[PDB]
Amino acid sequence: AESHRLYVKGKHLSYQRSKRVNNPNVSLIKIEGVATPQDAQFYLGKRIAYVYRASKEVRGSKIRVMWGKVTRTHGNSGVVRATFRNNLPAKTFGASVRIFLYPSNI
Amino acid sequence: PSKNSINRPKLTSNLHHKVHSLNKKRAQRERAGLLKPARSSVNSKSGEIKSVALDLYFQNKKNSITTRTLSKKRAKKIERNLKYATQRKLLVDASAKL
Amino acid sequence: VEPVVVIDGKGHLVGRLASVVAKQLLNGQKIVVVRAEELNISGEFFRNKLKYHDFLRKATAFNKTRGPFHFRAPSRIFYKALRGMVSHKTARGKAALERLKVFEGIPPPYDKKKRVVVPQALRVLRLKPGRKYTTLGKLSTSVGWKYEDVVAKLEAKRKVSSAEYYAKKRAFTKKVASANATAAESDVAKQLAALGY
Amino acid sequence: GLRSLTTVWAEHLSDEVKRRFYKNWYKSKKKAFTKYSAKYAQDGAGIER
Amino acid sequence: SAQKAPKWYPSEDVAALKKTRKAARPQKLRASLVPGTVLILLAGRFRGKRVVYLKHLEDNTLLISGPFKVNGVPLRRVNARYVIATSTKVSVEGVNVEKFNVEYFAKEKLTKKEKKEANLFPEQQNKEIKAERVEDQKVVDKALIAEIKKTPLLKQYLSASFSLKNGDKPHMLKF
Amino acid sequence: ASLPHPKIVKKHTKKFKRHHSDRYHRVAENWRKQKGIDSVVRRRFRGNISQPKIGYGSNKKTKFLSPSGHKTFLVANVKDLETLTMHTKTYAAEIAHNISAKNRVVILARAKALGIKVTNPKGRLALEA
RNA sequence: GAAAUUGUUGAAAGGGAAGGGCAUUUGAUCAGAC
RNA sequence: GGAAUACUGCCAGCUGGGACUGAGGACUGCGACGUAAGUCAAGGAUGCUGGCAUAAUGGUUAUAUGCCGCCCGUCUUGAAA
RNA sequence: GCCCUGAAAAUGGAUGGCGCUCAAGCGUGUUACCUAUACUCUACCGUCAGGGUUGAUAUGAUGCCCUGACGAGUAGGCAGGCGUGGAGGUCAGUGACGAAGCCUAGACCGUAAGGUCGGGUCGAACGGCCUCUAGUGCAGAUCUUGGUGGUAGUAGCAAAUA
RNA sequence: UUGGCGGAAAGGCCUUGGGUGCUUGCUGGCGAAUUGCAAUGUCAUUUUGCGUGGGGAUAAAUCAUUUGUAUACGACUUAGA
Ligand SMILES: [Mg+2]
Ligand SMILES: [Mg+2]
Ligand SMILES: [Mg+2]
Ligand SMILES: [Mg+2]
Ligand SMILES: [Mg+2]
Ligand SMILES: [Mg+2]
Ligand SMILES: [Mg+2]
Ligand SMILES: [Mg+2]
Ligand SMILES: [Mg+2]
Ligand SMILES: [Mg+2]
Ligand SMILES: [Mg+2]
Ligand SMILES: [Mg+2]
Ligand SMILES: [Mg+2]
Ligand SMILES: [Mg+2]
Ligand SMILES: [Mg+2]
Ligand SMILES: [Mg+2]
Ligand SMILES: [Mg+2]
Ligand SMILES: [Mg+2]
Ligand SMILES: [Mg+2]
Ligand SMILES: [Mg+2]
Ligand SMILES: [Mg+2]
Ligand SMILES: [Mg+2]
Ligand SMILES: [Mg+2]
Ligand SMILES: [Mg+2]
Ligand SMILES: [Mg+2]
Ligand SMILES: [Mg+2]
Ligand SMILES: [Mg+2]
Ligand SMILES: [Mg+2]
Ligand SMILES: [Mg+2]
Ligand SMILES: [Mg+2]
Repeated sequence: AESHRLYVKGKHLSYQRSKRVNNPNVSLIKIEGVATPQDAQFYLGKRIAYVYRASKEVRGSKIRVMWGKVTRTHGNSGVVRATFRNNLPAKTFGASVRIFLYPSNI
Repeated sequence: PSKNSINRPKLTSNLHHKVHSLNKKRAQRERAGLLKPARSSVNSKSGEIKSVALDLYFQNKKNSITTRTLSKKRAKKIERNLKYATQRKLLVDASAKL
Repeated sequence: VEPVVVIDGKGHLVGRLASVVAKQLLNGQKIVVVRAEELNISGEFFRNKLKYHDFLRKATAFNKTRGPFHFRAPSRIFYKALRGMVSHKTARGKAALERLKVFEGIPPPYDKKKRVVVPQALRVLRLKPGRKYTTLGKLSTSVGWKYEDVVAKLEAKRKVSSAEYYAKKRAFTKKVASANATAAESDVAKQLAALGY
Repeated sequence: GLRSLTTVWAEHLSDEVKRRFYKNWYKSKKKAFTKYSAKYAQDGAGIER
Repeated sequence: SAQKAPKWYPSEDVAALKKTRKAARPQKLRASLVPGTVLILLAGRFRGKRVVYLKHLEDNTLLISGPFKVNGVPLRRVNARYVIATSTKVSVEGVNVEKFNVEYFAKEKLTKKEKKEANLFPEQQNKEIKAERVEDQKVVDKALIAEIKKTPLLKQYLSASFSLKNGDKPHMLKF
Repeated sequence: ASLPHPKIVKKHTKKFKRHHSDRYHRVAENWRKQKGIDSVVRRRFRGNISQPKIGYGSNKKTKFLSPSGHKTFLVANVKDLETLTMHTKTYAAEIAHNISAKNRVVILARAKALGIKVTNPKGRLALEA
């Protein structure tokens, strides 16, 4: 039809940090539509893609992907923790990511 | 940002134009040919010796401001060593044909 | 969820609005605030004017052109609160502040769009009844802003036009509702009612 | 503040104001207001608008 | 002599592994995956298609069919974690599925022995599908279309594609 | 190829460069320990360069192995190469830097006839084609 | 025929210093190997 | 008068989801299930499948971004001074 | 109990800042959540301690292997190694088909001191190992000698009539 | 295409009347496979460039010379094809 989407939208918020030390190995993701950790437990172990574009075509495409997964929940408000294969570049604080519906259980 | 005009984007316009001009420069350099080819290409020196002197020698043997010259002393040494290698290959195929 | 969110600033508290707008900007959402002359601050007018005079007194003593700059518009008072609540010296804070636009009144093209409110910054929901509050147009006029009558005349003109638009749309909604209620008590209407719609 | 929105000029300007609009008058072709003078032709209507 | 030899050399006698204690036991599938179930495909080229689940294979894959006539999806294998099982069911107790196994879908993977069309040597010739495959598709389509003609709008449902709309929260969603 | 071997892990791949070797030309980049009484590098304040330690040392099972999985043996002539005749799966030969081209071809032909991997073939042997 | 220091060409960065650590993006460049 | 449910505690009760790790390398031990040969989740991971075979992963290098980082040596109870 | 007064001094300024008024203040209570080089579990390095192992064809009995615990540091002590000039022995070592030295947005090994390879330049000598010996390792000493900068095309080149 | 309306930064909103495509409002007939069990698996939006493509439009500023309402030098203010 007019919509072909099979993923959920999210936003990359920041790294894991205390107050003056950060940790780039863990990212914080806000999933659109989740308010509680009991609702965020549905999304644990799902795959995330950060999709971006470059100007040099590499192997038939100018579109590049970074793959990761959801690991656990973070706090009281539905934010989750995530790890990626290579860590996210930190200029993307506020950029959008795609949470897929696989590996599926229901 | 820019307190004289707070409702106008400044840094994001600068970054947008900056990356556009950088990618334009890269495409111009690649079309002029100042970049190395692919690894699987038929004129790729990947795995072999990189030598300004040998490249200049074989180019002038095959035959606008540059800073790589040839030095007749080194050119005579290259010609002598090439004669040695030719004598070796002639010994090899003479033994093989015999 | 929207590409741009437009907020009608009438009846909001200044710091409680600036906190949520700063968080939305850092999370990556585009915000346009209109009607910045209708905002509120809790406390009396005289107390808020004395606070602004304590701010006005601060300047660089050897050259007054280098110092803190005291902007007098209500949109600029709101911007000063927001800039205090972000970290504006870095490129991340600069990009976040460039995702924002603040105006007095509703100029084009935002007078034909939908305006929202923030319920946790609203004055009738947050202040105890009986407490005193200040209006930002009156505070800025007393400290040196000079465009309070122009904006009032333009806002009167805009209100006349939107009242005509609403009369037309209300009559259309009435005839559409009458056309919809006469197709109820149909078989597909009963099937839709059983499915819940 | 105040914003200027429209300027209308007369059909016949003079050499003194044209000299004001030029910096090197002795070399110029004196082309100033030559297309604007055609706006007053029979209807024109840009002046009246 | 640019170097002096080591006094000792490690042995080039390759050792064998210990006896490992990991036996293979069969899968334990979800309780929402019984044959006859209408599934939604989540990845692949057939993203968002409604498909009918027929048989669980021996390599932990599912045998699925569109049917090919209602939405254009042939007899295929699919992975059970890449699928969403819905609550609609059809009768699969009229179909013979006793011929399909791993050797049915076995592919001549000889391209790793120096494929002359690694990228391409022709980039053409438009590969052809076997008549045994087409005939098995036809018989299973007949036996399944006869059963999915019985509930109303089911053919239209299996023709249409699944998509997420605005405000559709998948954690609050029944299927 | 070589002998089967585990994954090689390096706990630190960046070089250990001496403090202030980027401010001064007179201070070289070879590592020297900071011994001053007020040194932030010696007192290990957060934000400064790291120092070599024995906890950084590598696994004994994969130490000295190249990415191919061999150990490097330096070779000057054919007797040196014949030393490695029954150990082709643990050691790889390498012609020394001062061997001439006339002797390098002999070393390489013997290495190919016996089965020893050479880590630097084609060195000094352009113009032979 | 080293360094300090300088010229030309190519690449890059630059809103009141420059340099450093951890992590990744982008561009350039490169070895191993199946 | 007859109950139920809270609260606290126990089970050598069952069961679903997610993350990190896989050291060791012939056999030897302690057990479990079976009348027994055997089998096993019992002294440390195996099985099946796909793509790519090169700058794709990776290194180096120049930058950009997030957070952190005061100029070394010396005497002193006390050095960015 | 809370609030106002219960005396304040001179550049413009500080609950850290913005700001906050049934609080984002004060008193009290119950939960959830965040994160240290700390605690628990696993791997790897080193040190210390306790132990196993005779067969020569296969190695280093100074070897190989099993088990447990531990690891901050100025003055200072001790140990194991890296590098330089000469000397004895050996590799019937390297070298005009190119020694030593120098340059290198190339490659590898070591926790490190450092070692090794490729390329360019160059034109006559120089290494590995086992030992001996010392005028044997520099960022500083208002260090010594030699060389070179910024300041900077700057200050200035205006007494004595032309 | 017929009309109106909009100056706060209007740069957009409403409407007339014909052409022509689609229509899932309802009912039928073919097609889709091999991307091999997943890999964003590429789908909207822009300013030009090499000159080819269609009408139309023919300018000024600076140095040098000069003035003194100006002036350390630049700058300023005048004149001259
Ligand atoms: Mg290293
Ligand atoms: Mg001290
Ligand atoms: Mg130099
Ligand atoms: Mg193992
Ligand atoms: Mg790369
Ligand atoms: Mg990479
Ligand atoms: Mg890189
Ligand atoms: Mg700091
Ligand atoms: Mg000090
Ligand atoms: Mg607080
Ligand atoms: Mg309290
Ligand atoms: Mg917790
Ligand atoms: Mg400790
Ligand atoms: Mg210690
Ligand atoms: Mg000491
Ligand atoms: Mg001496
Ligand atoms: Mg010596
Ligand atoms: Mg010789
Ligand atoms: Mg040489
Ligand atoms: Mg360099
Ligand atoms: Mg040495
Ligand atoms: Mg000797
Ligand atoms: Mg001495
Ligand atoms: Mg010295
Ligand atoms: Mg010195
Ligand atoms: Mg010293
Ligand atoms: Mg001197
Ligand atoms: Mg002068
Ligand atoms: Mg003088
Ligand atoms: Mg004189």
